[PDB]
Amino acid sequence: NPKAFPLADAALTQQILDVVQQAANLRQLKKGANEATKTLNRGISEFIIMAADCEPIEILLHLPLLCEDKNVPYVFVPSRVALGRACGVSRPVIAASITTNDASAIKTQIYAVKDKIETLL
Amino acid sequence: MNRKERKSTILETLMGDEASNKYFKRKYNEIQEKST
Amino acid sequence: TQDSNYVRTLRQIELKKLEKGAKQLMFKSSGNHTIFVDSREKMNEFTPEKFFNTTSEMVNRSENRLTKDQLANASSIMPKESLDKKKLKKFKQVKQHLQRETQLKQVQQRMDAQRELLKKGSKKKIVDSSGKISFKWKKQRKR
Amino acid sequence: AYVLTETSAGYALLKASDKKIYKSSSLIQDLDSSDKVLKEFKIAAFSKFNSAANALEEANSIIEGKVSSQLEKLLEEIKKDKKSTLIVSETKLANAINKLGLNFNVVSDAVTLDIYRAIKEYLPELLPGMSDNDLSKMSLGLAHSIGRHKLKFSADKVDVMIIQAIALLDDLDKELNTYAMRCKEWYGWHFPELAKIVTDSVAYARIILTMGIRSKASETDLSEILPEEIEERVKTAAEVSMGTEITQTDLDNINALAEQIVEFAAYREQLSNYLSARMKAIAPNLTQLVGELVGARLIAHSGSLISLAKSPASTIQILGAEKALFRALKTKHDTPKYGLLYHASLVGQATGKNKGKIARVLAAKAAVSLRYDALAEDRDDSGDIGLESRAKVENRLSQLEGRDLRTT
Amino acid sequence: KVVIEPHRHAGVYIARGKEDLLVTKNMAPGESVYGEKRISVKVEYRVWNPFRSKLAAGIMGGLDELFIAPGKKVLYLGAASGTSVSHVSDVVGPEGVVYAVEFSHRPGRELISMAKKRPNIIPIIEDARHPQKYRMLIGMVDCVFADVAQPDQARIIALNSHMFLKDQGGVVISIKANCIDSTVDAETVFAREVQKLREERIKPLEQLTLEPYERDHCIVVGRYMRSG
Amino acid sequence: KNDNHIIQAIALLDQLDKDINTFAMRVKEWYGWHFPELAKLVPDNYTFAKLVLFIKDKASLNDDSLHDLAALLNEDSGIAQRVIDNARISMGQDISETDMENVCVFAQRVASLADYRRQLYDYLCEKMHTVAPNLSELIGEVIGARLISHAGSLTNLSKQAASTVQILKNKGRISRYLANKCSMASRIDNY
RNA sequence: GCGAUGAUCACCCAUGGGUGGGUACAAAUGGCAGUCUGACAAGU
Repeated sequence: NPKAFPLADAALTQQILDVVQQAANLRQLKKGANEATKTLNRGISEFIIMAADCEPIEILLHLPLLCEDKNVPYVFVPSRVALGRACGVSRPVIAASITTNDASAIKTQIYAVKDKIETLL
Repeated sequence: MNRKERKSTILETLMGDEASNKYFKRKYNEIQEKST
Repeated sequence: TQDSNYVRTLRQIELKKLEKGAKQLMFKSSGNHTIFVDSREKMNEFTPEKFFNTTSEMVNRSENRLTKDQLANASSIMPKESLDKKKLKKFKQVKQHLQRETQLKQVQQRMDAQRELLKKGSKKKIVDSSGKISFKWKKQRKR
Repeated sequence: AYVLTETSAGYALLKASDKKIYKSSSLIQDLDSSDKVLKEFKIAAFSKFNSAANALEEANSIIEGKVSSQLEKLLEEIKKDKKSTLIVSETKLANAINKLGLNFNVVSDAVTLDIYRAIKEYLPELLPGMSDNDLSKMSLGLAHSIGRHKLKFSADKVDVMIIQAIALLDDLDKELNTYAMRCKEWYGWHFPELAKIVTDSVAYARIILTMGIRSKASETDLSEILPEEIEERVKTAAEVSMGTEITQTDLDNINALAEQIVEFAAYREQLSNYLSARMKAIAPNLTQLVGELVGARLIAHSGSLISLAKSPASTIQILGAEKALFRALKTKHDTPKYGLLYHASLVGQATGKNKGKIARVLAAKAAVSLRYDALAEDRDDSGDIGLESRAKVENRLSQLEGRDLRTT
Repeated sequence: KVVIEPHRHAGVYIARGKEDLLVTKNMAPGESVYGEKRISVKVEYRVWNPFRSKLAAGIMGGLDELFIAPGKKVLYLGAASGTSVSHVSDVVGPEGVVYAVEFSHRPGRELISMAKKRPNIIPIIEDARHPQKYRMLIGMVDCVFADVAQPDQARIIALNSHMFLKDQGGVVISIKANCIDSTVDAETVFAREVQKLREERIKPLEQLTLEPYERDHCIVVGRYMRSG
Repeated sequence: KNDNHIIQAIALLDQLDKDINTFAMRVKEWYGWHFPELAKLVPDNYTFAKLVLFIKDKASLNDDSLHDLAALLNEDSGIAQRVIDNARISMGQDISETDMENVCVFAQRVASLADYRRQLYDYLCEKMHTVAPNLSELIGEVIGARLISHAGSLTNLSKQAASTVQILKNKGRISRYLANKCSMASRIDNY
C-alpha cells in the first residue's frame, strides 16, 4: 500500500505499541476510528496510530486529511490485531489516538515517540 | 409597522422601543433608591 | 451543577469564536530582516533610509516602508482616544475569550476524571506527596 | 540544423546553422534573445494541430510519452539529404525519434536551453509567423484538459451536480405545489366539490385536460385517471355543482395551465430518476446501504462528499436534526437519535428502541461504506461493500427483533 | 468607515477601519475561495491571512522587492489547494497570468476548482520535478515563487528557473529547516541554502525570518542573472 | 362582472416571471458547468436557453452551425464568431449525455414557460379591455389589474373613497388628480 | 376664458450632486451556530 505511506519498521512498532499500552493503562487513549476522528476535531489528540491490514484501507484513510490539517503526527502499524492487544480490548482496533495531557506520567515517552514519528514524516 | 422594527419577540420589540426604555430606567432608579 | 455535554458545547463555542477573532485580528511583525550586500565598502556605507528611500517613521515601521516618491486617520470622531480604545477592546475581547475557554477546559477535565473514576476498572486511590490524587487501574484487559 | 518546439497551438520546426551548439553559444554570449536573432531564425515548418480538444489532449499525452501520427505527418519531409540533425528537449523523445523510421540524427537536452528559452521569449515575434493570436487562453484550456485527464476525472462523478440536482428537485416540488394551488382555486369557479374530493395535483390537471364542463364530464369516462367510486363521486358533483359557466377563452388558458402542471410533474419524476442514476454512479455503496434519497440528502447537508467522509459516524447519525441536537445539549435534555437517517428503509422497518439501535448500527456502517466510496481511487462500482454491510445490518436487525422483552 | 491605503507593493492595500487588515482586490466578486471574510468600499476586497500564506507573512514582515507586479506572469510551485495562489491571481489581475503547479491529487482537484473560477490561474497537475514533462504549457514566466517542502528545493528551483524564467528575473522561495535539516541551527541552514543558490546562479538580495507568524521559516528573495 | 380571472391572472403573471428568472438561472448554472463563456457571452436568458437547445454540446462547430446560430437572433454583435472561438478553446468541464439530456429538457421547459407567460399577458390585456375598459384606458391594463388586485375586487375598489385609492409638488398634484379620476372610472366600470 | 365630477395644505455646497430612510426580489464558503455518549449487551 502506497496510500499507507508512513508505515513503521519493527523497532518503531515496538515502541509505539508499548506507548499505546501504557497510555491505555493510564487511560489517556481513545480507541476506534470514530472516536479518533472526534478527538481530532476536538483538537485534543496528541498523535494517531492506525492499522495497515484493515479490510479495506479507506475507512481509516479518511484520517490523514484531518491529521495534517490540524498538523497531528500519524503512523501506520501492520497488524490491527496487534493494535487491539496493545490497546487492551478484546476486539481488533484499527485506529487509536493518544490524547494530550501534561499531568501524565508518560509525557516523556509520548514526546519521544511523537518526535520520532515526526522525523519519519 | 416597519420591517427593520419587526422583531421576532414581543419582549424584543418592547426593549427596542425607546420611550419605554427611558421611562423604565427612570421608574427603576426611583424604586431602587426607595428600596435602599 | 451543570453537565459535561453543556461544558463541551460551551468550550467548542468559545474555541470557534476565538478562532474567528484571531482571524479578524492583526499581529505586527517581528523578524530578523537581513540585506545581502556585495562589497564591504557598500556594507560600511549602508543605511536603511537610503536603501529603502523612506523617512524615519516609514523605516521604523515595517508594514508601510513607502517610497518617498510614493509619499509624493482624522476622519472618525476622537482619533487619538476612541479608535485605539476600540482596538484594545477587540484585543481584550479575544483575551477574555481565551481565558474563559481555558477555564471551561479545566472544568471539563475535572468532570471527565470524575466520570471515568465512576465508570470502570479495578482502581487503587494513590496520593502523591504534592497532595495530588490519582487512581491506578490494575493491568487487566477489559473484555 | 532543425529544432523542434512544442506550442499550445501546434508543433513548430526551425532551421538554423548546422553548428547549432556554437550557434546557441553565440546566442547567449551576444544576448541574442532579441528580434534580430529571431528574424535571423523565424521558422522552417509549422503544423497546427486541429480544433478537436480530445485530439489536443491525446496529442499532448503522446508528446509526454511517445511519438504520434501527427508527429509522423509532420516528419514526412524534414530532410533533403539522408542525414540531418534535429534538436529536441525530452531525452525519451530523443531516443524515440532516433528509433523511428527516418533515422535522421537528433540531439537530446544539450546546452540548447539557450535556443528553447530564447524562442519561448520572442515567440511573440513568431505569432505574426503562423499563429496570429494570443495563446494564453490556448494554454489555459489545454492545461485544464490535461489536468482533468491526469486526475482521471470520470464525467459521472460530480457532487456539485448532485447537490444542484437535489436543490432543483426541492424547488420544483415547491413551485409545482404553488401552481397547483393557483390552478385549483382558478378552476374552483367551476367545480369545487372536485377541488375538495381529489387532492392529487396531477389527477386534478388530468381531469381538467379530459373534461372541461360538468355534463361533458358526465358523458366522458374517467377510468384511467381515477377509480370508479371517485369518478362517480365527481359525476354526482357535476350534477349538483355551484360554480358559474366559463367562457371558452378562460377554459383555453386554464387548460394551458393544466398542461404546464402535468408536464412539470412528469419532468419532476424524470429528474428524480436521473438523480437516482447519478447517486448509483457516484456513491454506489451508500445507495445500496441507506437508500438513494436519504443518501443524496446526507450529501447535500454536508456540502461535498469528501466533507461528509471527514465527518465521523455520530454526526452522520444525527446529521439532520441539528436544531434538536444543539437545543437539547444546551438545556440538558436528551439528544435526538434519528436525525436524517430516520427515513431510511431499515430504520423505518425497525421499531422504538430497535429503531434507535438500528439507526446507530446503520450510521456506523454507512460511515464505513461512505468513506470507501469517497476514497476508493479505483472502484469496481458494483455495490459489494454496501451489500455486505447491508447484510451485517440485516443480521443485527433480525437478532434485535428476535430478542423479546417480557419473560415468557 | 474603512480607509484603503495602498501598500508600497503595487497590488496590495491596507484596510484602516475598526480593525486593521492587509487586503487585496477581487476578481471573483462575492466568492471567498476558502472562507476568508471579504470587505467592500464600491469596490470588493479580500484579506490575506499571515498564518495561512507565507507570502502574507513576508509582506506583513516587510520586503524590499517583490517581483510580482500586476502586468506580469508568475509561476507558483506547490499551490497547496490554492489558498495563496488565488490571492496572487488577484494581485496580478487579468493583464498577467499565474501558472500554479501541484502534484498531490486532492489539493490538485481543489486547484482545479479554483482555476475553473479564476481565469488568471492555470493549473498544472504535473509533478514539479520534470519541466521536460510539463514544458508545453508555460512560456517565459516573469517571476517564480516556491512553496515546495522537498529537501531538493534548490535543485528543483534551479531546474525550473533554467527552463522557464526570464533572465534578470525574480525568485522567491519559502524554506523550512525543520524539513531540510531539523537538528541544527536555522541560521546555518539559511547560510547553506544561500550558498546553494549562489552556486545555482541566483544572486540573493534579501531573506526574512517569519518569526511571529510561523516557527522556523525563512523567505529568500533574489535575482536570476546572466543565464540562458 | 366576474373579476377573479383578473386577480388570478395577475398572481400567475408575477409568479410566472419570477419562476422564469429562477429556471433561467439554473440553466445558466448547468450549461456554465459545461461551457461558462456562453453564459458570459449572452446574458439574455431566453436566447441563452434557445442557444443551449441548439448547441447542446460544444463540439459541433461548423460554418452551417455558424449560420444557424446566426439565424439565432443575429450576427451584428459578433456573438457567432466569438462563441465559435470560445467553444473551440473553452475551459469547459465536459459532462455526460444524460446530464446533457436533462439540461436540454430543462431549456425546452423554460422556453415553453416564457411562451405561456406571453400568452397569459395577452389574455390578461384582453380580459381587462373586456371587464374594466375605462380604468384600463385611463391608467393601463397591467396597472389597472394591479390596482384591482391590491383592492381585492372591482367592487372593493369602487366602494372605497378617493384618498384610499391614492394610498392603494406637481407630482403630488398629478398623483391625487389621477387617483380621483381612477376612482370615478372604477365606479362606472363596476356599475 | 377654474372649482364638490374636489380648491388649498432631514443635512451640505448655487432649480445639480453627496449623506439617511422605505418597499419588492435575488446571492452569500456572511452572523446567530457549537455537530451525542464510547464497551459491553443477549442467551445458558
